[PDB]
Amino acid sequence: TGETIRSQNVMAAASIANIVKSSLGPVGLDKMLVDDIGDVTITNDGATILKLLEVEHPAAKVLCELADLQDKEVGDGTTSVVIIAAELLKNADELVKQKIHPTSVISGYRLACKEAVRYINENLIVNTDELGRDCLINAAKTSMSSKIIGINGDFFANMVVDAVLAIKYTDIRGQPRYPVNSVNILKAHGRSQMESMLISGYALNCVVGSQGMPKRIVNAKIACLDFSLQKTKRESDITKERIQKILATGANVILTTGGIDDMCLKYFVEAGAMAVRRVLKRDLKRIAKASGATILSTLANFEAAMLGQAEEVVQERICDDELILIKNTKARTSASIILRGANDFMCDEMERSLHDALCVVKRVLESKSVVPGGGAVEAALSIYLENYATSMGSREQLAIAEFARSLLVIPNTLAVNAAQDSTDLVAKLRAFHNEAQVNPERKNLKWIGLDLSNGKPRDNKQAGVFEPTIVKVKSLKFATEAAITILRIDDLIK
Amino acid sequence: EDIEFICKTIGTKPVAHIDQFTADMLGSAELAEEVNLNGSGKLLKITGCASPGKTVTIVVRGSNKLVIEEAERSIHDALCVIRCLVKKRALIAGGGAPEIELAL
Amino acid sequence: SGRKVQSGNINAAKTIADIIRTCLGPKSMMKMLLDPMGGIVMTNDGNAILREIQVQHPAAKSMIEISRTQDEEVGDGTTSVIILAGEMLSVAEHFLEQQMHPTVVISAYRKALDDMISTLKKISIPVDISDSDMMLNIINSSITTKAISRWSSLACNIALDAVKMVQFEENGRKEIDIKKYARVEKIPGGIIEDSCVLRGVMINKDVTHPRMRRYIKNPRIVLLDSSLEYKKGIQQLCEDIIQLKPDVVITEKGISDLAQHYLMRANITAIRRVRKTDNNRIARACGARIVSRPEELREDDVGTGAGLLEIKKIGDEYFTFITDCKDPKACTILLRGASKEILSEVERNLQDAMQVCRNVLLDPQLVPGGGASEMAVAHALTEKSKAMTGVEQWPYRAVAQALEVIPRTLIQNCGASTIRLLTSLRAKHTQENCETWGVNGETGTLVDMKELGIWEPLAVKLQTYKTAVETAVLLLRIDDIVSGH
Ligand SMILES: Nc1ncnc2c1ncn2[C@@H]1O[C@H](COP(=O)(O)OP(=O)(O)O)[C@@H](O)[C@H]1O
Ligand SMILES: Nc1ncnc2c1ncn2[C@@H]1O[C@H](COP(=O)(O)OP(=O)(O)O)[C@@H](O)[C@H]1O
Repeated sequence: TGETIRSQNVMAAASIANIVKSSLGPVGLDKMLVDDIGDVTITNDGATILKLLEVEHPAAKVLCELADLQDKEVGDGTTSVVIIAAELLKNADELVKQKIHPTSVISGYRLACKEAVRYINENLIVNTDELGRDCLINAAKTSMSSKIIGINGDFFANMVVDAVLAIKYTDIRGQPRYPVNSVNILKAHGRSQMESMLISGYALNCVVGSQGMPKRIVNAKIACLDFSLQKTKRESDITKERIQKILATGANVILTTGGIDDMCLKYFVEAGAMAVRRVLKRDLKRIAKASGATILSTLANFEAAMLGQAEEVVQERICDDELILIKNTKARTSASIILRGANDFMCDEMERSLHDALCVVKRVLESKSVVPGGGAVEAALSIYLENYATSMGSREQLAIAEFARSLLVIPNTLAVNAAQDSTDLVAKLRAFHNEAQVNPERKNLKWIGLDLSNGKPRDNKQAGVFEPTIVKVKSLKFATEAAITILRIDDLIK
Repeated sequence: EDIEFICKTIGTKPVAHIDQFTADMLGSAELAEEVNLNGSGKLLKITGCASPGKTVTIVVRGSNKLVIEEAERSIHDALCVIRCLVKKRALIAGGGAPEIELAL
Repeated sequence: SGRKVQSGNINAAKTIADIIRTCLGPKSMMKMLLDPMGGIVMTNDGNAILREIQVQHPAAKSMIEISRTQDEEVGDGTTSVIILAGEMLSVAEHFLEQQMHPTVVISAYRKALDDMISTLKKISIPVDISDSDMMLNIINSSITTKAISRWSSLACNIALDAVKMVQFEENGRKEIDIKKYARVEKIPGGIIEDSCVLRGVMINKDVTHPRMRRYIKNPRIVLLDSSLEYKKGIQQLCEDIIQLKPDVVITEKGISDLAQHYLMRANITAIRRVRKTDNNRIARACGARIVSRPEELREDDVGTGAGLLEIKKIGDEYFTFITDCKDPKACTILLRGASKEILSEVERNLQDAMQVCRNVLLDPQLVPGGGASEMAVAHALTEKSKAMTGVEQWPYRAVAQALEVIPRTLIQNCGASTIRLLTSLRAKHTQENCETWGVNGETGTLVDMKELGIWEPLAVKLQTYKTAVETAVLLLRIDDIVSGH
């Protein structure tokens, strides 16, 4: 029946949260999304949940479209904003049944959000510098943990960080914008996974095009061409005329994507060009942009300096193979990482782990302003706002206090999703952050995260679990705005 | 029903037959582009016109259809207040003061 | 709410698994399928039972999907997979009620699976390939108990001749193998013994007028999807072919007599109305390449294909006998007989033995079946669990306890008591050091497994265990189902 649409809306919020409450966190349980046609899907992230979750109540529609807005804005955090919004709604409904007129609640929530964002922009961590490597390597190892490579995982975590630092490509705005496809996968056989090492350039496994091409070339002009070099029955037969003509222009090292040629031996000896087939298209585009050149199909008649650069192309025995070590291009983009062992089928999970470590490291590198993850931010915000509510002193004390208490539901759900006792863990987090403010000498106790491996309070800046400042700021702002909008809606009776 | 409004705004004369159809028979605009907002709705943005005579448009957004209607009602309330300022030139203090004053 | 959906999921899994629990082994109890039309169905295959039956619970639907995939992936054992999954979920029910998170349970299951994968290879007996004596023993052991009992000779010779005709040496030593690129030619007529094996691809389509040199000493097949017309006023394809001078050309449409003479001038044999399901194996056996852009045309367009072509007419059918082609990767196995009522199942068992041989190349290992391997791995897990500590040890023992369901069912569906036999098998298996005793399926009597002589490929049993464990973790990782109905 219902006695107040406030109650009905907060029940809708509680339901829509409880549906997606469990899936938050890397240890979240998957959800079983059945449809009318029976084509069911399985997912563990809230964005994929709410994009196809069948909603019926208008409050639920509002909450889910705020969630979609947050996802389109910053990406991660949909689960967190939905959970925080639902917690705020239910706490504010209890407080309005405590005979508080909702506009005071809205004002208190807005003031609390302003104070929270100002606090976060004041007590964040600026470790995302060149001095920060131990935290970064620790984060890579922790995200890389629970695998058979943990013996040698230290070297992988040490090479990935300075590789992505080196392969970092600046943009037109003078900021680091690492392209993920720049680091290319590479298989290897023979030696096991513990013998892998970092290579500063892409190395394609193919047949030996020629032997007259030296390791280091002072001047290289990549006249990349798709067509093969063969004699058939500006040239009718694409073997000599265009190659020599562009040699006159200055094409020294030509990366011919086409097939091999019978008389190409002398031309490669005198010029220093290579003919490699079966080149992966993404790798070909990357080496095109790494060498600062476009893809040329034919050469019918620009050629002055647009041709790509391959300064050093080592022609030696690498993993008992003659890999074409095309590196030192004009733009520092072409590089690859070896994956040893026997083959790619068993180490495919190792490949995905390396990919995700690369992704998390490069996301940490961007958004130079960063905050500790794992619920430390929420605990610090709760401690701040509990004091700020009493300091402010107007009639929004209860509103700000319940906003502070509602922020500690994220550590609770992370704790319960990690099979650990939720209340005990959040209480430990709260007590640890009490010393951050009460004790002025305990300044460096502000990043006690949640080590989900054991579910124990732990330093997290050293651990390295990081969240972009913009992500948390926008998440909190959107959650507060959604709470204000829902609380501002009561013009029904049911 | 929106044909008359569109013709009034962007200055397009109506075209019923292909016999007298020309470019100047229509109304040109500076830019006409479609954008995606949050990936859940496509709104065309024909931004700028040669002669946008007495017309503005605001993409009124909000949590739901109904609060969007609320924003529209607020905008039209402001427009009507401005119109009342135009028609009648007499101003009073508000915020409940006139009501209590006149009650006394 | 909460764990209640998990209990419902595992209850659905248990109630769908036990439907066909009793229908595996050499003495499977038979089942009824009663459609609501008065009909009555005779069926033993549990896979057929689940395909015929329909259920509404989505978890059961996912289990049907995994059973079908396992059927279409490695072969038999689907009933064993379903039984193992059902038993593991049923035994995990108790731990779910124990107020422990599914995360610790699934972690314990993962560790148990990792242990089982190793201990299977520990106990697997080595086998040899192409060794006619005990390969034929395996044929009489496992490839039997089908409808090939009186005709095992044809199946065995067909398998042994066709093991070395789809091998792919892509990244290793013939470890890549497929059962689809083989040319199975299933046509009735004559005696069943007329079936043979050929090194090449056969086409049931042939030109209407084979009064011409259809066979050349070195055919150079090139795939072409275009149909030749009378002339340009397209004839240009004829000169384009003449440029590279091949001798065989494949097209999917008919060729006119005038166009046939034009292609004779082009020095190529035109083949019409070919099928894509046959054109793919044509290209595989001949290494053909297709290209039509004049700029891209080069010396690589036309390559050597067959080695000795010929066409015969057996059973008033326009055959096409390509033999001794370049690549023995898509060869021919002939299938003749008076009737085809069993030969389809014969070739299914042939592909089963083909997977057996392929995995023997992968891992030359046989596991002692008849509950011997199951009891061995259960004993290994139970003895290894003594050192294990923490709450996760209980699932690590319950998975082993629930894995003994296969010998339990084998003993149950033969009349013998399922308790005394199991207790005797377990008690003697532990004190035995390296015996791996396996219960006889027919008499339901304990017997040393070497004497009985039954075995399974390591790969198929490994896949069954992996699929069962992954199904268990998938069904335990579901926290809620509400998305509508
Ligand atoms: N290694 C980790 N340890 C602890 N918490 C983590 C770790 N990685 C991510 N998190 C937590 O996951 C939360 C965000 O995940 P989530 O919002 O579910 O992603 P999405 O928005 O894509 O669903 C963050 O609050 C962060 O604290
Ligand atoms: N002669 C036999 N004695 C004991 N067990 C047997 C015998 N023949 C088959 N089995 C058992 O049958 C099982 C295989 O049946 P299964 O693969 O489930 O058939 P399907 O997959 O066609 O349903 C094996 O585990 C094996 O132990």
